Amino acid sequence: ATVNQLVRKPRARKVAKSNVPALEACPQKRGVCTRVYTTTPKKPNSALRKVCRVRLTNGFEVTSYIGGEGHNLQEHSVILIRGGRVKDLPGVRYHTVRGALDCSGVKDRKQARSKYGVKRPKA
Amino acid sequence: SLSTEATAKIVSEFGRDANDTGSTEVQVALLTAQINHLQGHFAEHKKDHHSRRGLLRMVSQRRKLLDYLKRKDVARYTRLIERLGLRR
Amino acid sequence: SMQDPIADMLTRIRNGQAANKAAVTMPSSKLKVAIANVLKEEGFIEDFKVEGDTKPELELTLKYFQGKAVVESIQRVSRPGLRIYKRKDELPKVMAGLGIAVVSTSKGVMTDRAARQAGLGGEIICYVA
RNA sequence: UAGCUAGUAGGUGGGGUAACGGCUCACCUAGGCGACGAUCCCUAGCUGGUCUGAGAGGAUGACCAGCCACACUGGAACUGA
RNA sequence: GUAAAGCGCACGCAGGCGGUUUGUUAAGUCAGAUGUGAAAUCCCCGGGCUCAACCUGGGAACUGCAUCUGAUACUGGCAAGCUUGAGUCUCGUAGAGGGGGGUAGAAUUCCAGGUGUAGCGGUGAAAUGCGUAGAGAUCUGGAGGAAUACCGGUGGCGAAGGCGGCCCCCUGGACGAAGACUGACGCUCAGGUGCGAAAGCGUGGGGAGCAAACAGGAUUAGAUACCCUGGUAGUCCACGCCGUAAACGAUGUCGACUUGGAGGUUGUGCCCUUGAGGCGUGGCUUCCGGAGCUAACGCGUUAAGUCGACCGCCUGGGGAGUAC
RNA sequence: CUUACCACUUUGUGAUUCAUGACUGGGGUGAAGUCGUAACAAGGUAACCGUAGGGGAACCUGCGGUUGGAUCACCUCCUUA
RNA sequence: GGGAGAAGGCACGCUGAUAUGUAGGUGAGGUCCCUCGCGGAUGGAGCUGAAAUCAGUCGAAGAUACCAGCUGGCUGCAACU
Repeated sequence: ATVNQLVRKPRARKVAKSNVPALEACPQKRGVCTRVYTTTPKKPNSALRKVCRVRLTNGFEVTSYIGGEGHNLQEHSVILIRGGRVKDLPGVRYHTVRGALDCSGVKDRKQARSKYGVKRPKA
Repeated sequence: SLSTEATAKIVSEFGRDANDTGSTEVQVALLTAQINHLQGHFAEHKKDHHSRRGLLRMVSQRRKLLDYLKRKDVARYTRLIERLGLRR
Repeated sequence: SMQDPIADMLTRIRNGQAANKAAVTMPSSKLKVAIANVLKEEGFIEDFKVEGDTKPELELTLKYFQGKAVVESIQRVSRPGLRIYKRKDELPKVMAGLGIAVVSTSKGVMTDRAARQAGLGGEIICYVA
């Protein structure tokens, strides 16, 4: 572009936006679950993945993933959520922090323990 | 373009006694006499667009040589404009 | 219209140099002569004359070290509009000082190496390499 | 978001400040500002600095320090340097 | 260029840039100076706390602003020039450049009349149609309206879209050959105003051919289509309106520079012009190809090479050239 | 007490922006739904662009435009030809 | 062109001053010109005289009576007089 032309209407760096709407641009948020859904994934995978719909404190309502191999979660329970885009599930951009609030952790992991929320077994 | 015998008359009257061709006043007088001739042509020939392009070339050109003349001798320019009857 | 004629002067020299011509001719002006004088003194070009002084032309003769162009490449920097100016200490080193910048200072058109010994900044015309 | 503005714009003279000044007035007179983006809306205390980056640049204004602004909300004056 | 990306094309104000010479001023420009750029947080050299973080002394930094002093190479200002740039004059040349009027032939059609008999027309084949009320074919005469064979060619002209009978009238642009004249009047261009293939469009005329829509026939499993028989708007003129395009070279303008070959085409210098021939120079134009460039194809002196100036434009796909 | 300016308050009118609504236009997306192929092979009528017309829909059709189409790709051999 | 008098709101008496009645219109004698008197210049008597601002003042109310449009939103029909 001409230097005179760039004087007249300057370069504008590419328009910025987040891949996590809601939260509040901060790493955690609480919400109460409104519904829990078992749901299927998009096409090369076949599984039955576990999801909750959660109403965040801020009054956005978002669909959040429930990691790990067991969950005790029920509708109308308070859980803490953290960003994370689940590639398979339509519209799921957030995860539940298993060891926080009434989410109650994953019993019996012995390896990736502090993901999820498992106390040291030998303490 | 303007008639050869008329052209001899134009150069004679708006040039000096050296009988210039290129002098700025003389070019403007020649354009003007052609614009006035053509302005009679585009009375009847309303929809002639390709000759109108040549008209806008003469008018634009004169307009440039008038800028030149006013940057040089303002006495000569103020004189020329009224002697050829330009504007209001 | 030929908007910068010193830009043209250098470009004849590059195209000259590329096509293995002995000599390159163009209209002259005092600045062109002064530039050729630095190039001549720094050895990029053998000689020049100014001739047809009723309506000038400058012709200069190129050098080929051994089957390969003496200039590696030459570019204009103080192009119209942009007009880059350098302070005495800023003064740019072209190609680890193996090139030259041709620098219009108030003590004349000169090479950077000598401009630096002089302690005098100015307008940076073109760099050679 | 392309027109905005008549105490606005200029002058004259009176009142007013600690002081210059439509600061305010009453004559006057018609301008001023504006695509070098006025006006209108959205967002924001500002800076030295901090982060980042080879640099240019980009993001930012925790803390330390300087200035501004606020003091339950809107408004006013007093006393006093 | 084809990946997203050049405005459809022009003129042109504000704006950006400005051949060449001298003088001069010294704005930008650079060099020096002084005041300021608060403090620690940065940086280098020190010091202390057992090391470090940390605290800390001195320098440098804070690239800037400011005024005084200087320099004149550059660019700006200003004054006077110069002439290659750009403009201008006479003489000529080529062409479907534009606009307005007239006119001629061939042909499809229609009406009129003569002859003349049973199919004609159509396709892959067919049917609908037209025909025994005399068609088709064929001879004569008239009517009308559009187009304007061959010539026509990679041709030519045009800002682009575009323009082909012939004749006159008005008029634009280019190019040459020599002489002369003005003397930077230049280049580019946001906003802007201007110029349309096409179908569309308003009002008025016109309607011969073609022909969307529409109909009938056929093929098809359908078949709103292909093919066939008809046929309206339209196309054509006059004047006015939104300015769309694969509006192209998918390539923005102007200018400089950089090995050629073979051809078109038009001015033009020299030749017992003596082989549709030889030498010289400009203008446009086209196929080929070298250096170089490009991812590649490919471009290549008419660049997509080497660069200059100014403008447009692009920033993953869909959504969307859509919504508001 | 009094006139002066002045907050709150009031009443009329519009703009903007967020929420929101019977309902409906168009878009996205779904581990072999219905109907027909439209494009890609000159894709079985060359494709595409523009604007009018029509249709269930891909689309067809008139008009003008391009190659971003490409098939034994004609011409003076005539004596071989 | 309109809708539009959209809607909505403020002001309004009397008296004094600016001016013992202003601006404005009227144009006497008076003075001068000349084809020379139903004449022109002419100066400005008396006459008439709008509206404003500024001050004051009275009542519950100053278009005081009479005489002066009820407004706006959605929508059927028919261009309209």
